[PDB]
Amino acid sequence: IDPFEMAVKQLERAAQYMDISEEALEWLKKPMRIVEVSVPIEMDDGSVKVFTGFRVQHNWARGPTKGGIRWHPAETLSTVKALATWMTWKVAVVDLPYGGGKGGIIVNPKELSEREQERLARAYIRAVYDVIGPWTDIPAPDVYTNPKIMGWMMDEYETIMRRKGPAFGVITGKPLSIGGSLGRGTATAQGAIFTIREAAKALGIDLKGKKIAVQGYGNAGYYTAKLAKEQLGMTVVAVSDSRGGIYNPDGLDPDEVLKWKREHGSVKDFPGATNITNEELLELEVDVLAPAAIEEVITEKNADNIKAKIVAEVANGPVTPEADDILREKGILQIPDFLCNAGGVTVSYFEWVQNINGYYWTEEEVREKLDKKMTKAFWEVYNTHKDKNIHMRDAAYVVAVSRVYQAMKDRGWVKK
Ligand SMILES: N[C@@H](CCC(=O)O)C(=O)O
Repeated sequence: IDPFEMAVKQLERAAQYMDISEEALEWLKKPMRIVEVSVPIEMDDGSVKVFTGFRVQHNWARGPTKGGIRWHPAETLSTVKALATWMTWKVAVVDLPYGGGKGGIIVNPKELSEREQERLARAYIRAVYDVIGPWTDIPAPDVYTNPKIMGWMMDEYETIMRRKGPAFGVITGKPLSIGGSLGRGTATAQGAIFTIREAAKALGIDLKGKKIAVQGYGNAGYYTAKLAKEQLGMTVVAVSDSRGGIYNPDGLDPDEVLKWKREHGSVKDFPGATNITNEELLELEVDVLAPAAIEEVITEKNADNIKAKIVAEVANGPVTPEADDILREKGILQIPDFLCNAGGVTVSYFEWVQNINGYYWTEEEVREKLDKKMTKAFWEVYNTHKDKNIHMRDAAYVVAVSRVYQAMKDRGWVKK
């Protein structure tokens, strides 16, 4: 099934639970500007190859649009549009002065050399310069793009811009040497930890000494486990990568597990732990569960088997709506996916603020501001959850769409 249709259906289901005019819904069902450009680069053999680049700006009622750039061979305009629509609600739920945006290039970056990658980044900037800017559209790292590409892109934008303004703020996720921000490596995990702490506070659970299980041991999963163990004082009992999983009731040390992963290539056969698979790992009796891996892991097949009191969807939509209803029926508190992992876009917003102001913060200041933003967003969503007696995901959609609708009404875009 197409992704943009999925996003529009999600938006309509959200609008079912809130009072929104028909014209506003029709406005929100369409991206406000879609730009498709040709991105020509000259390769190492001397030939010129043309790639397809996208830049979708779904809505900018609340402010300049925000969103990353994907370099995937399976990129489509539908995927970019759906992700921009998703980014609108993501920045709206955590109360940022941002709209929704998304870019992408249909390219296999594995077959490109470093020089070709730099040429691709610079050519993409030259192609989409007319629709981006510090106050118009702020790109960011995404799938198969990294801070190196972000720095190349910022340099090209500054060259075109003739240094007439804050060219550092045109793009986020930059290296620290050029307008980069601290806390940019643990943003998602720190936001997830703050949301988990707030959820435990709401449920009355003290996390000191409790159990956590994490699926997926990449950046997000590893940092989530590490920050949970240190800040929340919890007992990490199960971690897993795409290969396999391990279990130890007394507690695992995430640093040692990461070292083992680096050495042997996987978390398999970790000393002192029992090797398990992802599916049973999802069903251990643990206080909180943090799926930080491939989407759609909790379905109707295993939804009733979840024994976790809190499920923090660190990954992008790892739970299906049927599993959502089943989990809610069990009383299991769910943190919606675009609320749990909203720390990354919040820290990107902080980086943009630092670049715009010309003044840069420390790690402690970024951490405290992230704490404030995530706590306030979670409490807003939870209060909507209780007041409307609807699902947590539905409450997050209600909050985001209500904010965007209010901004649209204030500008006079929609009269009703
Ligand atoms: N959420 C996307 C892009 C949003 C942003 O960081 O600005 C990402 O994973 O990078």
